[PDB]
Amino acid sequence: ELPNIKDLKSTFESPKYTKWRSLRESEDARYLGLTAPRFLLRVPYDPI
Amino acid sequence: NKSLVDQMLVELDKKISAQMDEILHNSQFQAMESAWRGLKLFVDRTDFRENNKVEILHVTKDELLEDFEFAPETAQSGLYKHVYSAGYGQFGGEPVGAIIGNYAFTPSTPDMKLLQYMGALGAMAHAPFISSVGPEFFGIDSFEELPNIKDLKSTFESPKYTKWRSLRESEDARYLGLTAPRFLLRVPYDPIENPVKSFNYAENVSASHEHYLWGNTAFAFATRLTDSFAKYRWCPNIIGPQSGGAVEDLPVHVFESMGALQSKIPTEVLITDRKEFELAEEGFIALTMRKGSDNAAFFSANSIQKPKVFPNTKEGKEAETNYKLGTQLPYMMIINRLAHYVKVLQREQIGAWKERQDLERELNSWIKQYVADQENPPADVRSRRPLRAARIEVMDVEGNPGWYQVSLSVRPHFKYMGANFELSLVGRLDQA
Amino acid sequence: SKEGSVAPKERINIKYIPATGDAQAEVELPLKTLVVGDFKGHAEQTPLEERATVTVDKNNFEAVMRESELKITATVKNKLTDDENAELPVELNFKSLADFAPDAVASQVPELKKLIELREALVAL
Repeated sequence: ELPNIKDLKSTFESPKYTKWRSLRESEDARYLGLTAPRFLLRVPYDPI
Repeated sequence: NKSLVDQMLVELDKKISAQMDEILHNSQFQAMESAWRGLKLFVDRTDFRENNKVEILHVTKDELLEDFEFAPETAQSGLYKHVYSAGYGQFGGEPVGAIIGNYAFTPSTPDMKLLQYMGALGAMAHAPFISSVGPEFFGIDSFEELPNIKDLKSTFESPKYTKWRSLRESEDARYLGLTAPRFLLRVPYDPIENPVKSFNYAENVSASHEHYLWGNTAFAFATRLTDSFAKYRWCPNIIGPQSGGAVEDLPVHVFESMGALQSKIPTEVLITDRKEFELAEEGFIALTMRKGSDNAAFFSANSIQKPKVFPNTKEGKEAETNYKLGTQLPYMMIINRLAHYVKVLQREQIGAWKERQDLERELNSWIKQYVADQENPPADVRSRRPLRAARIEVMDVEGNPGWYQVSLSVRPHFKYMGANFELSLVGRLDQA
Repeated sequence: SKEGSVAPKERINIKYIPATGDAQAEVELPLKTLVVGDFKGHAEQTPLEERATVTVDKNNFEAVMRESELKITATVKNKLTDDENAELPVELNFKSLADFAPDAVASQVPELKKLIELREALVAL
C-alpha cells in the first residue's frame, strides 16, 4: 500500500512517532540504517 | 469450540486485570515504586567514573521533624551528624555536595518548619536542599489546574501563606530550592508498548491521572547538577535547553482523544512562558515541557529567597545586583564548591609559617586557578572556570597571633536570563 | 612514611628529589549527593543518628534493594467478585525493580496466581 500514501513527511508528524523523531536527532543516529520493502527469496514450487 | 475457550480466557484476563489495576494503582504501592524507580532514574543517568557519589538515607518527613524538635539545637540533630559532622567538619573526610529530599511540601506549619531546619543545615554545610511542591500549595487539586490560575502573585497574598512569606525573607532561604510539577516515570502497561509475560495485561488508566506513575522532579534537577559536574567539575550549567538544564528522553503515551489521538504530557501540564516566569518570580523551579516532544527544560533555578529592593542610585543598584546573585542557585553552587575547597586545603596548611601577606600571596595564586579573565573565552572555558574576577584581603585578628581574617569576593560570568527587544523600521539608516 | 629514605652520610651523597618547587599539591573533591526519603513501607525504630547511609552506584543498585528488604502490607478493593464489602489484603516483597512488574505482583498474590494458573490450563486446551 505504499503507493496509497500521499505524504510520508506529514504522516510522521503524528504523536505516534515522537520517540522516533527524537531518535533521529541523536548524535548516535549516524550508526543506524534501516531498509524499506522486502524482497523475494524463492520462486513458488512449480512442475516446470 | 476453541473460540468459546478463547472467550473464557478473555473474560478471565478481564477480571484479573481489574484486580491488578487496584494493586498497581494503590497509593502505598506507588509510593514505594516511584521512590525506587525515580532513584534508579537518577542513578543510571550519572557517571560514577567522574567522581560522583550518592548515598541513601531512609527518613520520613514526620521523623525529620521528630528529630529536629527533639534535639536542643540543630548542631545536635541526627541529620546534622550525617551531613556536617561526619563529612565537611571531619579531617580526612569529604563534604556533601547537595541534599535531595524526596518530599512534597504544602503550606502547612509542619512543612514550613521542616524547611526552616533544612535551610539552617544547608547554610552550615554549604549545600543546597532540593525538593518539591505539592499541588495543593497553589490551592488546586492537582497540577492540571495550573492554567486556571489567573495570578499567582496575588494568590500568595492570602494569610494562608504568612509563614511561607517570612521564610522567603530569611538569609537561610538561599539554600532552599523547590520544584513544581511532577513527571512520568512509567508508560502504562500495554500488549504492544509495554508488555508483560504470560498474563495479557492491559493497564487501564481511568479519568484520574493519579493512576499514572508520577515521579519527583527534584531527581531530574539532581541529574542536571551531576552532568554539569561530570563535564566540568562545577555546577552552574543547569538552566537552559542548550546550556544543560534540558531533560531529555521523557516517557510518552498516545491514547484516544475525541476521536483523534493525543499523548499524555510528561509533566502534568504544558507550562506557558508567562506562567513559567510567574513561578520563577515566586521562587519555584518549574520544569517546562517542550510542546510536541519528549524534552523538558529548567529555564532557571531561583532559590526560595526573595530579592531585596534598594534605592535607585549607583550604590543601591550595585547592592541589588549583589543580592540577586546570592538568590540564584547557579551562582551559589560556585560559592559552595569554593567553600568546600577552602575548608579542606586550608586545614592542610595549619601549623605552617604564615604571616599575613603570606596568605594574601598564596590565596591569590590559588583562586586564579578558576579564573578566566580573557577578552572572550569560549563557553567551554567559561564553564570550567566560572569566575571572571576575584579579590582577596587578609587582616590580623588583633590580640590573637597566628589567626587571620580573610575576605573573598568574586565576580562570576553571567548567565543569559532574559531580554527586551525594540523593533523599528527606519529610512536613511547608517549602512550597518 | 612519606619522608623518603636516604643512606648514611658519606663523602659523596646522591639523592633523587622531584622538582615540584613550592607548588602545593591538592586533592580533587567528589560531588556527593544525599538522597533522603521514605524508601520503605514503614518508619524505623532506630534513631536518625543511628541508622546509617547506603552508598549506591550502577554496579550494586539491585544489591542495595535486596539488602534493604522492601515489604508492602496493604488492602485493596477485591474486584474478583461483586461485593462492595469484599476486600483483599496482600503482602508484597521486593528484592529488585523487576519485582514491581505485574508478573511478580501476580506471583505474590495467590488470589491472582491461581487465576494465572487457570489461564495457562485453559490455554493448554
